[PDB]
Amino acid sequence: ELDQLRQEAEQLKNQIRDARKACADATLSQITNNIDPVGRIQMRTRRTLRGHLAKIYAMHWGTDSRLLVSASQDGKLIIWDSYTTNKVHAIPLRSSWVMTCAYAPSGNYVACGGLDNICSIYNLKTREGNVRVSRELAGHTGYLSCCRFLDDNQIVTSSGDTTCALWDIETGQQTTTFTGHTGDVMSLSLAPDTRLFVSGACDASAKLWDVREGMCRQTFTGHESDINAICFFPNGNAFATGSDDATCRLFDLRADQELMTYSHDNIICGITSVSFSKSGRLLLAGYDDFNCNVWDALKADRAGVLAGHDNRVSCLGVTDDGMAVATGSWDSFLKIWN
Amino acid sequence: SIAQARKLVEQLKMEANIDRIKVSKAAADLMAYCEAHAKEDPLLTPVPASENPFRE
Amino acid sequence: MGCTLSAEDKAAVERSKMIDRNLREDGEKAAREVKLLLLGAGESGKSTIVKQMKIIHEKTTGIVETHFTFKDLHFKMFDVGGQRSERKKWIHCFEGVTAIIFCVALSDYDLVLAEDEEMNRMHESMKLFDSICNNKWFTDTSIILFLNKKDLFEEKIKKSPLTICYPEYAGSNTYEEAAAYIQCQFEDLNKRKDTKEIYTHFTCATDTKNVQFVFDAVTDVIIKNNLKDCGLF
Amino acid sequence: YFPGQFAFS
Amino acid sequence: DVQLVESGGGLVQPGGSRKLSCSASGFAFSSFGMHWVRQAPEKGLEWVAYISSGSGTIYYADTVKGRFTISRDDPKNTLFLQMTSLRSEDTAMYYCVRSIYYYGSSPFDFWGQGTTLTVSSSDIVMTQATSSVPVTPGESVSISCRSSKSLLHSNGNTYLYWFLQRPGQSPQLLIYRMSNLASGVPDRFSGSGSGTAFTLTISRLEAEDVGVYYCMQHLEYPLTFGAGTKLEL
Amino acid sequence: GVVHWVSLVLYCLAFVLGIPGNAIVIWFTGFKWKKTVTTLWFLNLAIADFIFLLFLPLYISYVAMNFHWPFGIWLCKANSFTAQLNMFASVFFLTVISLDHYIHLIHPVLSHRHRTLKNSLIVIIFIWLLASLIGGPALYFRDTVEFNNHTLCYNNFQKHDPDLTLIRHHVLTWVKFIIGYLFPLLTMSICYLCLIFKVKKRSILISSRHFWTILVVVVAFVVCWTPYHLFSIWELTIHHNSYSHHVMQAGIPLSTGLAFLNSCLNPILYVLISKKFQARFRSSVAEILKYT
Ligand SMILES: CC(C)CCC[C@@H](C)[C@H]1CC[C@H]2[C@@H]3CC=C4C[C@@H](O)CC[C@]4(C)[C@H]3CC[C@]12C
Repeated sequence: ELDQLRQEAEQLKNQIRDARKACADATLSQITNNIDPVGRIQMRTRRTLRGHLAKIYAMHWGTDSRLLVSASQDGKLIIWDSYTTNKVHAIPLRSSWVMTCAYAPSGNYVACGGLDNICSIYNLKTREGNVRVSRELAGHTGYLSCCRFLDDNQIVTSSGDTTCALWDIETGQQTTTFTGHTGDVMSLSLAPDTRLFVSGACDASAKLWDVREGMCRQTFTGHESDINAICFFPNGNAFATGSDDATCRLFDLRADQELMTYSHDNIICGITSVSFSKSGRLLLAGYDDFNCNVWDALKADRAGVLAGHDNRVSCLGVTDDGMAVATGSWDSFLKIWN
Repeated sequence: SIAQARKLVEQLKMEANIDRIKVSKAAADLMAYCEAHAKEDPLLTPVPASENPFRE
Repeated sequence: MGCTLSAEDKAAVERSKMIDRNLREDGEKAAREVKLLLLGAGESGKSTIVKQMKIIHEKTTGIVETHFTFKDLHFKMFDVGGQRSERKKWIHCFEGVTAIIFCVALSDYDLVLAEDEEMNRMHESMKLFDSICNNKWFTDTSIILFLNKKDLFEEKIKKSPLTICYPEYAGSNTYEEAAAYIQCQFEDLNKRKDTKEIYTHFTCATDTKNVQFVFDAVTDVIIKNNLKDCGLF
Repeated sequence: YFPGQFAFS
Repeated sequence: DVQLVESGGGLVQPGGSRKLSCSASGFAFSSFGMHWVRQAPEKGLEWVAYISSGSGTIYYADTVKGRFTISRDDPKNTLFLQMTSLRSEDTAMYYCVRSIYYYGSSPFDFWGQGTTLTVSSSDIVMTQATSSVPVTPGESVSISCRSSKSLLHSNGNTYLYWFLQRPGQSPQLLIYRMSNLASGVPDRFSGSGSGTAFTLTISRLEAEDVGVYYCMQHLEYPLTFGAGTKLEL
Repeated sequence: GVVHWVSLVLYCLAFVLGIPGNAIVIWFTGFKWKKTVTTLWFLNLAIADFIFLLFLPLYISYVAMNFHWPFGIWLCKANSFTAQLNMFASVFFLTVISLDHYIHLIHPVLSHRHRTLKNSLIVIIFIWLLASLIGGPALYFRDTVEFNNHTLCYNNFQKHDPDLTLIRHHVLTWVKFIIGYLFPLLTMSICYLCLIFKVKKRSILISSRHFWTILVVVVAFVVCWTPYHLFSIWELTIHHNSYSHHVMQAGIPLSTGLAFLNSCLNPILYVLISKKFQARFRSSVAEILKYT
């Protein structure tokens, strides 16, 4: 019951690899060998948001594409109006070791978490005129790496204890727990239909789950180091992962294998964040060499650079309407590019 | 342990019974989606300065 | 953008200015504190280090914060011992602390290990010290090395020689020689002797000298950092 | 001699 | 439990002085700008004074400028209005209104209860032509408001507010910025219109809806109210 | 007679590269950089030196035309009030810079609880008020009288008093000397020497990079500011005796030029030479020039 099970697992792995090898006839680069390149992408910094006094660790965009939240190492969450660079809200945190933040799709709440293993839900629309701590979700045994809202009542979080959870905010109890990973889970991304999500962990693997069933659906490998970022394709049938070996990869849900690899010889630092444009043609990745890169998704050629930061680029996001790109850094400044 | 090995075997067997498609077909669908929405991406094709909210 | 604003936009700008002023005041208040990171070889100073300091405060839990004040100087100690995760993922969060307090129980040299075989707990302490001291994020941060339980070390050293831990050791079996050898071996793991100093101190006095030693080391670190700036402007 | 003749004073 | 309670009103001989106080309880008083608004007997509403958050901006109406002073005490949560040389046109009921200004806020959302002062014996003009209409329950009604200047700003905001005052009650905010429904307001009410022509529509009229409806502009100071349209039956 | 030309070229060189040097600091240390305690002294010093150099045209024109002042009467008082208000403010800020450097770099315990951005405002207001207070007599005693087909604008004392010449002349000159040269020179020298000698007593080594930045600042201060005060003291002899008066008319212009040169040197020896400025200026000018 020990060696036989291992042999059966090895046979299943060999069968899976053979099945996914038999389904590959031509590469995506071969298919896209005829389409015209996007050319050269030039972006300019239209706005710089100042006011933080430490390293910015996370950011998120509102669904109205105007308000954005940022989290800094000093115990602050700042909610900014991007058009006028006005600070709409400043929220002090009980614990200053914050690693992630999220914006509710309705704009009523914000989320926070970090080294305290707690996800704090803050209510913005209060009759008293202030911002309160609506809820405190506890139960993870490791630091909080990511959190994303499903609706005003549900939120999915990932932690460093190799598990992910789906919570009920009104009760504070863990509704579902996903536990299949081996290393710390670092990233999280919800599908546009919000029925399934993908997580990337330090064991160089990505897993596709099911929110309703609470069980693992698919597993993807190929990276040679920890996976720091993950993002869904706008269609919902693919995703992109950024890792610590200075390489991004595109995986397809239906093909069940890799499609393209985005890497360059003169790129050696790891990727901290990835994002897709509105159409999915451009892939934006933030690096540790202080500047971001814009890649042609369908051709795997670098299309542009975003170099305006003096330190590592930590957070990166694209608006719902795809008009601007907001990038944070380990200096105290956020930049909006157009 | 026996339980962990059994769980791993069951998980590996469940995910080995899904239905796959061809890589060429998936590439075609990705290209179709990218080309269909090519005219609604301000980042790919910049809009005139009159419609740009961040003018800045 | 001061004449084309509406009546409701000038009030929003004023609110933003007030928020920025409060942020500046709180950020200048938070820059006058001394932040110390307490790592230890499992934090062998479970009682003396975190109880001797007169702490005043201003589903397992994660980081633990302790505040105290000594001679009109505020100290915040951060302890991360219950964080059972990859260290290389959250250790860069502490880049910029004033000092790192490393606690080692030198009485735990005869004990081999727990839940393991054929190893020494002292060797694990040295491995952790080597990993932390030569970290890329801590190339400048200074280390205060506390050595605990010196009374038990003297009580036990008579029965068991120090050669059981260090095969190459050759000397007397008294307090001073063994302590000097252990201190030298611990301080010989510093491969970056420049711009980093180790402040060793046998802490088993169980008196008010621990906070005094921390205060002296912190003051020396701050003054060396100030003189490192080398800028009249 | 008037004081301040050649200075800005 | 948001509460604003006014006090200090009585009978004053002409040429005297009087102080009105407004005490707030149940909300963050320091974060709200505050207004004093008066209503003459059997007449409409009239804006009097405004003080910002942090007291950095103060505005008065030309009728009361020079003779009236407004102030706030934040630690005590109080708002003061000092009036000197009280004429015979200052006999009215005074309300203490709170308003907060940021992107997406709802100003003028809470009104006080009012205190009665009885003394012994260019600006944008808003027109509410219809003084009163007969209304049957269950029908649909429309109230029209007109302006002498275009309230549509260059930023895309139309600064028109609809308030309702029930008999023997304080005014309440129905609609802000011509389209947004205030919290606690039923879905029956709606607002629409274009520059210098706005409409407030009530569908399936029910009870406790009779009273006076006012349209106010917030494009630039001074803030001017309408004459008020009365719904009866 | 060459000394007149040397003075003229000295004023010209103080003019040409003096105002832009102050203006660069004023623009880039008070607008873009985040405000700190140590960046306010330098901003105020730059402002004082800029305003001091801006009102120089009148004086150099006066000296150029064989000491003739055609600019009425009131403009003498304004020029003299501006002169001995920015000079004293700059000197006092030079003293406070050394005070702050000594206290903050070697006495951390006194710092961290006193070096506050709000505490700098009080000192700034006090200095800017005291400088005007000492400059008040310049606004009051100045007057012109015509002689040798020229009108001389000078500190006038003959205002119908019997105890006129010696008492008030000595009082004004000695007060200016004591509050302008001895106190600031002594304070800066004491602070810098004490810092240097106390650094060695703890075995930390100061960098040779900023040791020169401390030595050259003091040497420039003394060479620039000693001759004007010496000539002010040695101008007090013509009351006692009928004197040469040709050494005065040549001597005072020269040290005036030196003192004006110091106000343009201060932007250079204090800031604009440090590695911090070089890095933060290149990294910004490269991006600004890219923008067009
Ligand atoms: C007669 C004239 C030339 C006297 C000098 C007046 C001017 C130059 C002085 C007087 C008061 C000064 C201000 C006093 C305090 C501060 C606060 C801080 O933000 C630094 C600059 C600032 C804002 C100063 C700028 C210069 C200032 C405005």
